[PDB]
Amino acid sequence: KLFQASPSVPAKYVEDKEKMLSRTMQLVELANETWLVTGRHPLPVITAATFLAWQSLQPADRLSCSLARFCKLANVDLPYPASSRLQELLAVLLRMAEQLAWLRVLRLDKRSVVKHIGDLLQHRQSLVRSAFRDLLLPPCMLKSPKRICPVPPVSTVTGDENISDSEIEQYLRTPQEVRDFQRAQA
Amino acid sequence: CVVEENDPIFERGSTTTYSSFRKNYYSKPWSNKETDMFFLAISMVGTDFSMIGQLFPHRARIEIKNKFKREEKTNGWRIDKAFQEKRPFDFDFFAHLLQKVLAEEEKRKQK
Amino acid sequence: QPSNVLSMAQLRTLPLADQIKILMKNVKVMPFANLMSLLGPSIDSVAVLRGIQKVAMLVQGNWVVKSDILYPKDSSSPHSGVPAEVLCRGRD
Amino acid sequence: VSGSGGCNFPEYELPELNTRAFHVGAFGELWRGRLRGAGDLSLREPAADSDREDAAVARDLDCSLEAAAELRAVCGLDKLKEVIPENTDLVTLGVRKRFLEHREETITIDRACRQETFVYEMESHAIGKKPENSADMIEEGELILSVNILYPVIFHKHKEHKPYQTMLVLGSQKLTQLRDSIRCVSDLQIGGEFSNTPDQAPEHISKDLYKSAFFYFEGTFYNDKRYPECRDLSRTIIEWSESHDRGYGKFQTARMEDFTFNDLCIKLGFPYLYCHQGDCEHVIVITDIRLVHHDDCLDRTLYPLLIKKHWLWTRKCFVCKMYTARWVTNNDSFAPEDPCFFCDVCFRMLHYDSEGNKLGEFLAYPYVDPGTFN
Amino acid sequence: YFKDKVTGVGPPANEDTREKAAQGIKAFEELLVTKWKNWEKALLRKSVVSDRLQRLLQPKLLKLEYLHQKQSKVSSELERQALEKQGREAEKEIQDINQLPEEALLGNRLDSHDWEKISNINFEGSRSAEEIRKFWQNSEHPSINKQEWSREEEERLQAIAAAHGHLEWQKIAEELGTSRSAFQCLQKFQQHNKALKRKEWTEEEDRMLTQLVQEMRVGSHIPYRRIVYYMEGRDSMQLIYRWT
Amino acid sequence: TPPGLQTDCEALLSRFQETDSVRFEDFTELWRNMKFGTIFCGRMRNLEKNMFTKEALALAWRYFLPPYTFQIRVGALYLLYGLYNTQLCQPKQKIRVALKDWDEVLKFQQDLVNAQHFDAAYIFRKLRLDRAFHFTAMPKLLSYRM
Repeated sequence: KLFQASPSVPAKYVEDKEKMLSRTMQLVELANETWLVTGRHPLPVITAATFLAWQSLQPADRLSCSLARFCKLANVDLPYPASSRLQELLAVLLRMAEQLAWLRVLRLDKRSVVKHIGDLLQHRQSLVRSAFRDLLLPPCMLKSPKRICPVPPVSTVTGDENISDSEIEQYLRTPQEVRDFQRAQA
Repeated sequence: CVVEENDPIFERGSTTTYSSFRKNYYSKPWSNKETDMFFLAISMVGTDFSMIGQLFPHRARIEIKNKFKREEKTNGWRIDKAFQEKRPFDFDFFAHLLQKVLAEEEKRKQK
Repeated sequence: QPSNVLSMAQLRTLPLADQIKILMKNVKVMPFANLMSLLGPSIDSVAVLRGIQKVAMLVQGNWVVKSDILYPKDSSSPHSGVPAEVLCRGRD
Repeated sequence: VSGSGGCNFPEYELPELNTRAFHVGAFGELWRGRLRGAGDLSLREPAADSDREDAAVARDLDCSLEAAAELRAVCGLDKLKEVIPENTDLVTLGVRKRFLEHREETITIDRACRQETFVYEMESHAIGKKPENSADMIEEGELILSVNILYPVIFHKHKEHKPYQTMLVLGSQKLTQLRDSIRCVSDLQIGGEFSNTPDQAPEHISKDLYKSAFFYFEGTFYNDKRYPECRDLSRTIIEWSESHDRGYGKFQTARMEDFTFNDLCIKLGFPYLYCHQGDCEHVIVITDIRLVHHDDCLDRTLYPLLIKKHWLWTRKCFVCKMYTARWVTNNDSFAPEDPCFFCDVCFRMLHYDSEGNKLGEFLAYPYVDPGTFN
Repeated sequence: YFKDKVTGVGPPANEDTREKAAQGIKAFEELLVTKWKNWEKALLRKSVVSDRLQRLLQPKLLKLEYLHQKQSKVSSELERQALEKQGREAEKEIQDINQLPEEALLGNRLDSHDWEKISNINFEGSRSAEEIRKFWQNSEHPSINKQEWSREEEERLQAIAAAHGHLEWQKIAEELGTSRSAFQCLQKFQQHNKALKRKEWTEEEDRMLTQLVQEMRVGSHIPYRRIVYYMEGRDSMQLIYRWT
Repeated sequence: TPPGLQTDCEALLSRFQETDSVRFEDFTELWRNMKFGTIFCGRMRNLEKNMFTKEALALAWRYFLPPYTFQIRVGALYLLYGLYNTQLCQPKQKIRVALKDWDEVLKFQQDLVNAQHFDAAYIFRKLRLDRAFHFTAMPKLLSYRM
């Protein structure tokens, strides 16, 4: 409902539908080319993209807000992982902002990177190429795994016919244990 | 006809709904002494999930099953160590230990 | 319980600043003598003057409505489609 | 519709913070019926006096004809000791010694109350003020209402809105008097542009160009229609209240030339609002209300007194720093910032030659300093 | 809850507010001028250098992208080598622009810069476009001599002001050769000037002083600032003697 | 509220409780020992002393609340009477009485006049003759800014 200046939303949050749609399309294309649509649900990524677009359309009066505030104002149930997805996208923006000279001199952060999102969308191809020349994976595996797929020891032996028989004596129940089991659930 | 029994609630305004597709089953967490008493109950009774669930009023059967599977996957050495040692079935002292664990968790909730 | 939709009955139930405004918008050429009769003797001449000086100009002794009053800043020419600024400049 | 819901015995809605709404006009009758209070004339006399005191007290309250209570008098007047607070063990003596020591440390003299004389002289203006004539004397039991307004924003931005003025008005007076008595620098502002001709004299201030003003008293909008040029400002506020179900009930509209302060059923201490000149807003706090006394001003028409005009810092000229500025510039060519200030002698030499020809492109507006009313 | 009684999530607006804001009756909502901060200076510097660098890099980046597209579309080997050489030249240009020191890329005081972009993006709408424009033109700029006077330029300053007639101080400051703004030197000029003070008191001004006192004096404290506002020439320091 | 006065009032309440009866003679005897009328003159008289005595009268009449015992009521009444009668400064600061407070005083004076305490009623008679009351809807003023 951000496109109409209904009394339930202040006039400062109103925006044009075409510009917001184009910005969100560019952001979701950036997410697609940066491995953010594979595996994860699309809707949280779409919400993060449209939130970043709405913030970049007016960071003067919209950077102070949050994703929960935006979802409450838009009367739309926010996805739970979306914020996390948002963070990842923000990280991507940082990995782009370090390539541009003026942005890498500005020394932006996770909050001040949205205001230049349009610039990041202007030359996104070279930015993502430089970022990938230095891929995207879940953070669980990006902890520098030194042991990848450890090889188990070859223990396919089975003895001659029987390795031992005390295992059966250990697995069977004693008469006292049987009586205790019968008394427990009598 | 009821008189002022229900309050109006706004829900599902028929817009694009997020596809949750997740049922996060609520599982009560495991404490240190709770893990120790679960291990001693396993060592005393074996791998009988029903008997363990009966003597665990604060837990569930599926929770005990998930914990046993996680233990067999992660600390198989401690699992075998507990299975090697045996201890006779205790009932009165077991209830006393249950009351002690109740008092301990009550003190923990008071903190 | 055209811009001249409001009738005299609805005209008299309005402040003078809007009454003279819509009068200059509907006629665009109005003497002060007949404007005194249209507004009514109960209204002093000084208020009518201070109001008409904001929405009209004096030309050869007659009051002509200002260009920006007839042509709002967001409207355009119904005949050519040019912006209202050029129309106001031409009328001035 | 008559007076809204309210009892003349004000119960606290929040303990020591506010009270429920009540008909303040009924106080002048309730507290005058439950208590005589007659004698608001300062008729105190400058033997026969003892005989009158006996004939009064021994018939009203006392039963014995013996003048035994006069000991009180000889203990009150005669036993009064040009004194120094010392040689006694009291805690008030201790705090007085502490104040005197803090004075002797840094305080040099007593002439440092440049902000305390306000509540002194503006109150002395209310004492000893004899009426103009016999027909203008205020009647006994008159209701007097205090108010505190918070107009400006030039004070602390990173702090609460403490420093502004306080006014006092009478109950029997009409609301139009309180309306015209409220002084606001926004009425002194002048529209138009002055860079084209600075010598052009102010033709009409915003006070006469726009006279619309209304009040807010528990959803009761009192409009003014004394002049035919003013407008009804409550025409929109009602619509935005009835366009959607916002929980606000229907608001009753009325006139100002026929309503008195008696019918104002409002709360004391509640932050009400007064609006005039389109959007000029004033936070209003009705702090205290009281019956008339023999020490208050006896002139009824001369009692819209501003009992406390808070000090205000006049904006100095940014060039010389020795004069008060009167013109605010915009789109200046040589000023360091856009909102610079200039006085007459400086605004003349800034962009005007000997003959007064406009030099360069710039905008200027007449800056009426708030110190005019302060 | 301080601004208005109706200050909900979305505040409404009346019709007369348009008439108030249309005739230029700005009274107090525009006098909220504040000082500057070091972090604000750093933000302004970063914003202006980033704007200049973006203006210098956008054509080069667009040309590099066009060359990439053309070499991806073209098939001839000689044309591919020509496009590769042109792209190498463009890359060297981008490199020498990126490795340019931060003194030549600052432009001048009146250099062409987008102030609205700096205000709404960098400053986050905390400062107006004109408020940062005028602050970067004269207040924050390396071409502004921050050194104080040596009590040797006021004489020539007042000489040129008397020879020209105190009409335009800009030309006076430019002919004086101080490398400073006119307003920065005019303050010290009028601080050293002697015409700001007054002289022996007359009798007719005593009437005005007594009228102003009997009209707006309060207790033992006299508001001498009101006397300074009404009576021209009298400062605040030695005027108190008029009632001492 | 003045901090030192909150302790001075509790200090003088000890000698007020020390009184054996409600006859006005005990206050006359205490005046020779506990001369509370020392700071009324001081070394300076200005808005400082004005606010001082205003807060003094306010916080002294505050102890006239119903929960207080009868002897404390008599002590507070006589203290306010003496403080008002010892106001030799230029302004005449009258004690501020709330509308709710004007209900207990009625039955208080009724009990005083029915108990044949002539001095207790004559004190209120003199207070009314001096017109020492500020009839307000609330005993103190407060805002929501803090």
